[PDB]
Amino acid sequence: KLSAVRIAVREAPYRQFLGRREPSVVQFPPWSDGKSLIVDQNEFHFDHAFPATISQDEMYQALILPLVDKLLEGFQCTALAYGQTGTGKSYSMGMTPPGEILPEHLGILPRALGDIFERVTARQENNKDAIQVYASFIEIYNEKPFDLLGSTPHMPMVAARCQRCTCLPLHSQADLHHILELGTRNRRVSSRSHAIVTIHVKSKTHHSRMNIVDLAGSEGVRRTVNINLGLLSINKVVMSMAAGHTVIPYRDSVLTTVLQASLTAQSYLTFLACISPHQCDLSETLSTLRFGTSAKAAA
Ligand SMILES: Nc1ncnc2c1ncn2[C@@H]1O[C@H](COP(=O)(O)OP(=O)(O)NP(=O)(O)O)[C@@H](O)[C@H]1O
Ligand SMILES: [Mg+2]
Repeated sequence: KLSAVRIAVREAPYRQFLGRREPSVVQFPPWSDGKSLIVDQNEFHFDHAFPATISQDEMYQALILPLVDKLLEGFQCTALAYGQTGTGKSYSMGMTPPGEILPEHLGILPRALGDIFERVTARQENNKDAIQVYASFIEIYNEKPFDLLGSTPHMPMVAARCQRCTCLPLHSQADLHHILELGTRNRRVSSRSHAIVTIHVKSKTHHSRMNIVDLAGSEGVRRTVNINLGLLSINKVVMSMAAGHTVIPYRDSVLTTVLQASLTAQSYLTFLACISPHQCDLSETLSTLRFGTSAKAAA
């Protein structure tokens, strides 16, 4: 069983057009209490309903900071962003080289690394068992994993090598930029792909990890088990290992295969659904909000 599965939704900013910025199709009622949102007369209830006005910092301290504590205690954690293309999934997870953006725009990734490094260094006040931080960067393109940090980022990995990909040591949270830069210049991107940057925290006898998952939004237009294979697999997993058991379908997809060591008992899984405020994307927003409902239900 998974220690906890949380669902969060973040409304994308409304792009003004010729100075005019129309109202969002997404609504947050006075009783939302930071957990519910109304769309198309449908009110969805989640653990976190963030309006486009929320800042990176506020979204991080509420949604991720908690997980950092769990990671340092030794638990496996995973934060996954999914949703329609252009809704700020990449922006929110912080997949772009930090030194290239402004502080108030930094995403989860660098913010989490700052807290991890701060608390780990906080253990120097009482220098005890040595600790080491690592980072791995994996890309998924056409149901095939690619180690963007190795010397063969062009060669598709195997089911075994996946949980063995290269882990580069991090002495300072500032080493992040390097890792992200190298990975970007090694990725394949069909022309759309998923990314997984895992922050590893290891001791002489323990290995905990925090997976930052940045799913790509579908490419093109859709016709007027019908979405991301990975998404379906995670729910199928959570549900499976959530009553009986006995063979968890980690092999149903590369995503659940790569995150197999994290999608275990007492681990943590958090979804961050990104939706568009535009009306022309209603069909997409509802589909995205409904999956999250399924995910929640899977318990
Ligand atoms: N809250 C925000 N504040 C300021 N800019 C934002 C915000 N959210 C989204 N953007 C901008 O919107 C653009 C797209 O963000 P992005 O994360 O790449 O969408 P995306 O979901 O990753 N697209 P895709 O990879 O095809 O699914 C970038 O310029 C972001 O900086
Ligand atoms: Mg992206």
